[PDB]
Order: sequence, then C-alpha cells, then structure tokens
Amino acid sequence: HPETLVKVKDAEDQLGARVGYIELDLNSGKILESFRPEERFPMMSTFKVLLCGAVLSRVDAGQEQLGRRIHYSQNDLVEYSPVTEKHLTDGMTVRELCSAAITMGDNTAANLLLTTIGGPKELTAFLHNMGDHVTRLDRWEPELNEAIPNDERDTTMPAAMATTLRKLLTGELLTLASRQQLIDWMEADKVAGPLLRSALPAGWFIADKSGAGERGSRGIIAALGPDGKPSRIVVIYTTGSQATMDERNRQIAEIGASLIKHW
Repeated sequence: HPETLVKVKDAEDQLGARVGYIELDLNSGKILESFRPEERFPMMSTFKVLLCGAVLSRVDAGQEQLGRRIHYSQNDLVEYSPVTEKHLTDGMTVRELCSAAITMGDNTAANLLLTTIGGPKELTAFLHNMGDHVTRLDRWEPELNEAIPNDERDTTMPAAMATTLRKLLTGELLTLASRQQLIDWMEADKVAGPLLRSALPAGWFIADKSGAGERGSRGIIAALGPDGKPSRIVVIYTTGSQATMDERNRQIAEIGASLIKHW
C-alpha cells in the first residue's frame, strides 16, 4: 500500500539515509510494494539465513550431516560469539552452529559454517545457481559488515533477497524437512526483538533475521502473517545513517506497523 511507502520515505528523512523495502506475496511471489528494489545494500548478518540454506542443501545432497561435530579453537573466535565461546572444548554440531548463527547471531558459528561449504565464493555460486544473480558474499565475519559507501562486496538488492528467501522457505530448492528446519531457526530468532517483532499483533507468525553493521547499516528479512502462518515476505535495509541504534530500530518498526495496518 502506498501509505507504507510514505513511512519508508519518512524513515529516509528521519535517518538521513537510503532505505530499501520489499513486501512480497509468499504464495505467488508477486511484489506488492517496493522502494529502491534494485539498489544495493550491505546484507550484514541477514546473510546467515542464506548460509544455512546452503548448508541444508548440502545435507539434502548427502554432502553434509546436521549431526557432524565441528571442532575449533580460540584462534577461530571473533567478536560476539555467545554460544561458540562456551564450546571450545566440546565442539559443536552443524545443526547447533546454524541454530547459534541464526537465532543467537553468533559470528564464529557463521565463519565455521562458511568454511564447511567452501567459503564466500561457494555461497555466491549457490545463490547464482538458484537464480539470484546479484547477491554476493565476499568476506568473512567481522569484515563483511564494513559497509563502505558504493562497495558492492557483501551486498544484496531488496528484490533479490526477498525472492531468494521465498525460494528457500517455500520453493523446491530444499527438501520439506530442510525448509521447515530453516524457518524453525528463523522463528526462534532471539535478537531481533526491537524490529518487526515489536509491531506484530498477538497471534501472528514471524520468522526473521536481522543485521547491523558499520555506517548506520541495519536490516531485516522476514516471513510473517496472521493466524500463526506466514503469507508475505518483508525485506528492509538501510545504510549511511548517523542515527542511533534506537532511532534506526524505531524507524524499521514503524514501517512494520504500517505494513500490518494496511495488510
């Protein structure tokens, strides 16, 4: 609804920055509303959903096992690794790593998973192969959040990320078991509380993943809907703002409130 574009433009005014937005119908794949659909934005941690989709694809192909234990050391630890820092001597299974990366935003878990699938190069190839010709991962954790202006490394386009998420959650790319596991990890997302979840009516469903990076970068990808079932995908990205984290969060929540109001 254009009233939601009013809120997207209002966010650009309040944040002094570009905001990208897509509302997509989950069933059909039709774009219901958009703003800067084909401009690039840093993905930040939202790439972790794509990463775990690539891991699940490998599990489906018999190239990986969710129960395989991965061992690592102090050397692999990077900033903000809440779960992995507690298992240095126990190691963690692939499944536990994806859960940590998506639900707890664990950065080391993401880097360990990246290594298992062949790194940024292979994730980019996986994406191109499933039809996303613009999303690209080039670096590893902490560096992929650098968000240098005009840099295309580690970026996506709102329209591309939205359709890619629809393909992963409801397309034929992953098996039914894997699709459900991916959305279950997203539904247990515990670090995106101040974003779309804060504007979600009671009883609604949401599976999401948020990201934050340098230079005011902030974003979220989500599948949501009434009655405990997802029916639309929403992607919101912003970069370039000098505003506080609370301000950026408030603006994203307001765009969410508007899309719920005009649902």
